[PDB]
Amino acid sequence: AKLHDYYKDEVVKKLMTEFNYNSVMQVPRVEKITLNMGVGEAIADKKLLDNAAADLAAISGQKPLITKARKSVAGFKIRQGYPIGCKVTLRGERMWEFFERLITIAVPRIRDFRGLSAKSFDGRGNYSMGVREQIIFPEIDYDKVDRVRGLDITITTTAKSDEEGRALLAAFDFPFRK
Amino acid sequence: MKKDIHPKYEEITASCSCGNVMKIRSTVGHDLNLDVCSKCHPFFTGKQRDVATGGRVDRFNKRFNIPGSK
Amino acid sequence: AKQSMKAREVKRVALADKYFAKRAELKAIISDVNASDEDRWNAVLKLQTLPRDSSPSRQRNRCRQTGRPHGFLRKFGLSRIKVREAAMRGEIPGLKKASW
Amino acid sequence: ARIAGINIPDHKHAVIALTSIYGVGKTRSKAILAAAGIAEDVKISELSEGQIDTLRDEVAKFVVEGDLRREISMSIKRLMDLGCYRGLRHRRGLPVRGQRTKTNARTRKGPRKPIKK
Amino acid sequence: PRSLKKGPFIDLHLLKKVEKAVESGDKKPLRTWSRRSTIFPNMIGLTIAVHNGRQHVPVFVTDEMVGHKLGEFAPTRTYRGHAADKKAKKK
RNA sequence: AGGGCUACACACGUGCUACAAUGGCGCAUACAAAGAGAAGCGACCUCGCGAGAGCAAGCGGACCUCAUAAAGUGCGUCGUAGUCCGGAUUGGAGUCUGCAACUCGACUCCAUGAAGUCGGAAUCGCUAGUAAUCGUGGAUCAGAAUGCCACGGUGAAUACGU
Repeated sequence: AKLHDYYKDEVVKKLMTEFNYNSVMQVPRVEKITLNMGVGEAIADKKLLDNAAADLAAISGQKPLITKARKSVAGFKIRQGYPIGCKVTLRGERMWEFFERLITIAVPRIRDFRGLSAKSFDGRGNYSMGVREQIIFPEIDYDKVDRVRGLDITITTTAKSDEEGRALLAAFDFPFRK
Repeated sequence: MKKDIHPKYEEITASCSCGNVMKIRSTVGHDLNLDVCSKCHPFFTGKQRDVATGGRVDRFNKRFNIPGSK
Repeated sequence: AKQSMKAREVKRVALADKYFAKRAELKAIISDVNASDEDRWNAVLKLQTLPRDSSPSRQRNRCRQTGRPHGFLRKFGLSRIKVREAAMRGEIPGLKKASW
Repeated sequence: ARIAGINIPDHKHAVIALTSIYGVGKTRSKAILAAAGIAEDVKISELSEGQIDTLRDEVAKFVVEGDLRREISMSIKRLMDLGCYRGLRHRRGLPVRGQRTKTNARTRKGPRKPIKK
Repeated sequence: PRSLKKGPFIDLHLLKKVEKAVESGDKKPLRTWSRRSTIFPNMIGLTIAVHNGRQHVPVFVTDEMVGHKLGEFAPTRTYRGHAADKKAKKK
């Protein structure tokens, strides 16, 4: 895609100056973004699974496998086991395509949002962006009329702190918390 | 990458440098500081008194009384 | 019967004259269409609280003879039962049995 | 000849015939006919498709039903989300313009329910 | 259909209470029974405790509610749910 | 001062208006009676999209107004599909009486648009200006009429038999 040859050329030097790091590589990048869309239920019915597939398709076209829980003893609702999430991982060129549409067209889609606490970053500076709804990039038959199906946008990083996690999408101007 | 299953790239890979020329790149107030009502709050915006057409006649500064005239 | 409906009838006439006389056309002059780009000022229409009891909207009167509630007739100062009672003994002028 | 199809009534006089394209009651349809060079009293079957075109362009300015009914959905929802008495009466379906509750409840409030006597 | 016709309203009754309350930013619930009266710019960030015929309900004023009456937020009537009528006597 | 009977879950009573085409729709077209109008209505007036509006001479009602009486009349149009009947709901604007019009107020109007295809049990008035059906006015009356009360349009089956 266009994005990453440009993030290399522009943002990696910005970050390199701004943090006074000792290597060009000490600066964070975006590593594969897995998603969830932890939808739940529809164990025989798969209609609410079909509506979750047509929402994921907008952003990343690959087939939902629909993951099931491996032991079934947890605190979630059990009835015949349960299916929950999808993945529909953004990876490589697909990920590089995604990271330019996020902020620029995905927030203008969103009108009601409760995510993006600054305290919640942990570990790697890994995060999952609770957008409350489908962030629809242009698609055929996304529309079948439904509700809810906001998704975890589960970002992963070669960033190894919380602030180096928060330095993704910073050459996009978004109002992130301190 | 599972290449084939991916939908088209027409405005996706294109212009990762784009303006606010027709629509914003990030929105203000979508994180809800107040709940959105989809109403405009009238009499804060707009008038406590309506447009004045119909019955437009030069004003009389002295009292008149409907049973009081004969 | 009640003294409250007689007390009302007496209270309205000094207060009709006191609040209302200055206020007569004042609803039309300061508020309605006659206020086309003239008046329309809250500070001259906050004054219609005073005429509230003295209003055309509270001249429901009921009987003058008895003070008796409900079913009133302005043309007698009476009600159904009490008209008929005065009419039986011929106390009302012009009143006769109807036939046609 | 049908303005747009699906529901236009075939061979009806022209003022009544357009009350199935929506955004166009009797009044709006009277101005549309006069404007297009249509007499009120021809039946719609008398028109060639190029008269339908001329007529239709004057139909097309007005509000479409899909937008009409979204405004009225969002109007009732805007009040219902505030909890003003307007909004409170919408929730249940009960009258907002002062109408009775006391009888003839089947079209709004649904099937008969037990009442001890 | 109904309106508020043509005149300008601020309520005389809300004016003295508001005038002293706005100077403080905010103060103790203003005891109002005058629920026929509409909400206005002057009243924003105050708390009007609204007689409903039985008792006062505190109504918080804020910019989205100036299009409304005090009596609109404050209830009157009771709606009786409809699962079953009360049948029986109690001993 | 604010709330309430007219609440609402339904059942039950009554009347209106309807389910049709005897009609509705468009464009043109007609004649009333009787009365009411000093909280009231009101010429002329200017404003208004019809209605209306505010102003005001004025009124005593065979003068002026409510009032544009409606059904009915003319031509073309429509066939049981909730329609070409019925228009409730509801969104919005223009107008009104009043501190105040949200639940419990009025008038006009634009758009879309549900119940109802003459109702089992139930259920009444009627012998002829009657029953039926249409409009109008009035007592009450700030602002509310489907009610009630009187008036005028068009106006029926049969009364063998007990």
